[PDB]
Amino acid sequence: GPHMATGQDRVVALVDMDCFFVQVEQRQNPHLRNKPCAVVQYKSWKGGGIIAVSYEARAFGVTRSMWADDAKKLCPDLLLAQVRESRGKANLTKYREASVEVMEIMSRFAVIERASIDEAYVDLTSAVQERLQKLQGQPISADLLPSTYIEGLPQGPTVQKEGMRKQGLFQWLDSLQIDNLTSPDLQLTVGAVIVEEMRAAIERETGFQCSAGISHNKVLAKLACGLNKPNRQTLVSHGSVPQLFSQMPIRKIRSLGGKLGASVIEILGIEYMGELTQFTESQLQSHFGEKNGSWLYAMCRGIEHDPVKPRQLPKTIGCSKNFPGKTALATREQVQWWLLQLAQELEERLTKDRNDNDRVATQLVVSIRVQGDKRLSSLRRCCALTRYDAHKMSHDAFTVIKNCNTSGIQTEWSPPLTMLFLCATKFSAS
DNA sequence: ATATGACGCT
DNA sequence: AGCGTCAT
Ligand SMILES: Nc1ncnc2c1ncn2[C@H]1C[C@H](O)[C@@H](COP(=O)(O)NP(=O)(O)OP(=O)(O)O)O1
Ligand SMILES: [Mg+2]
Ligand SMILES: [Mg+2]
Repeated sequence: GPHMATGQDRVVALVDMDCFFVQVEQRQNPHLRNKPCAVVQYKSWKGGGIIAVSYEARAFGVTRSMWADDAKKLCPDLLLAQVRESRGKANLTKYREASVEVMEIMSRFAVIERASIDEAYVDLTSAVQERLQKLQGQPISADLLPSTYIEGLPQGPTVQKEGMRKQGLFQWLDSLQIDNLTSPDLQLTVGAVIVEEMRAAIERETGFQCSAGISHNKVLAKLACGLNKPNRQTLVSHGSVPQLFSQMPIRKIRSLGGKLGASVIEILGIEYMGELTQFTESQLQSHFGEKNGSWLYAMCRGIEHDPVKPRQLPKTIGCSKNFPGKTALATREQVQWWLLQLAQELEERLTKDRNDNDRVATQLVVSIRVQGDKRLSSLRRCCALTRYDAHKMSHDAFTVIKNCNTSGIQTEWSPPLTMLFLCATKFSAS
């Protein structure tokens, strides 16, 4: 009771760009704005693969990993932008650079952990504290929170979305104990005020809109973010968790979206996150291991301790390309030529990285997939990365994978390769 | 024929 | 080290 952990020590946010690659293309081409549109990779095979979808297009049922020709059947007006292709492969430079625009703005407010090309976690605890001392006793106006939803509100004793949003915000703000500078609810609220500012600054300075979640940990923050996308932010309080988790499918929670989550469901015979509470920590550990049981026990009560890692820059720099179906590489010449293509892009980005972030990669990981094998990687090998030179890197990469070739004929490659992947890792200061 | 990046397990 | 899991 009086010694029970409640996981309310931190204020953490997750900011995620709304249909990010689409916004990047739409900024550059005003014709795409306010229109159903998608970003497509390649063109030949069925119009190309869709990897990002505007919300206008989503209303038609257009989704990621849909072929462009199929998307057009759902949405004939659909506008497309193609990913740049360089040396026969997708070149994502424009989105990486757009990403850096956003991460630099967020970094001004607090420490961020880059979690993907289009999202970062923020530890706002310190900023909230200071903002709270600069704002002693001053009540928080709803005007400071113009795009914020309070999850679970309004409750108890209007038919418009914005009307609902405001009612809940009013109920929340009326109930706040403003004199207590250690109230977790107040802290979150102040956290939300800062995130409004962060999000205003991102949009002012990039043109890009985003959503955000504000809570006490990463998992709740990430979950919160998705509840009112696009162009809105959501506060998930500790108190909101029992009802939210009561009908929350286990798979929605970060890290439970795969086999572990399926296993939780299967072995325990449950569906929703809240149902985990009726198990002891030891029961959970016995089914899912010491680490997982401990984590599940706390998480189903809204408690999670994974820290926001102070890291704005990726730890590996990588290049990959699949070679599906008929296009699978089957000669030594093909393999070597594509290793060179991959290595050349990698060199470009490594060189850029060394100038920009004052570090040098020191290990090259080569990964291939072979025909028939469904795993992401059939095989990973590594060598030293001593010189930022594509020819050396590609030759080195061939060297450490060439014995994977089961072919009697020297000019042929079997089994055929369906993926090549070069990844520079183990960075050192420079 | 669904380009990358982080991390856990052994 | 090399593979497995989960993610955008
Ligand atoms: N499986 C994948 N494969 C290739 N590219 C991908 C990808 N998933 C995402 N991308 C690229 C394309 C995406 O634009 C970008 C961010 O991914 P999200 O945040 O998951 N989705 P978005 O920001 O588009 O929409 P919203 O957040 O509003 O739901 O990463
Ligand atoms: Mg996004
Ligand atoms: Mg994202």
